[PDB]
Amino acid sequence: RKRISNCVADYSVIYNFAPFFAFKCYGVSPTKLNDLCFTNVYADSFVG
Amino acid sequence: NHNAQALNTLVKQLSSKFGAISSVLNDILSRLDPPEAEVQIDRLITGRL
Repeated sequence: RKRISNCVADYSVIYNFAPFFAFKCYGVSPTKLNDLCFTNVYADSFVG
Repeated sequence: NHNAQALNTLVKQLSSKFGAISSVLNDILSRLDPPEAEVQIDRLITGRL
């Protein structure tokens, strides 16, 4: 688990990797992400 | 008293989601794609009518 805050992200270059399995981004559509603010962002990683 | 109560209830009814992400048009417009914005706006319209 990693928490990121108090920073500005490009939100457009993170696509330079390979296409992923699925984009089930509930709520905000993952194309209108550069214009709105949030409070805090988390990132959890694991390996069905 | 009745004429004030009816108008107060009508005004207060504007803060109900009726089933949606949010009860404010601007946030829905600036947060989501048009295909889902249509559904949200339709839900709000059906709520208010």
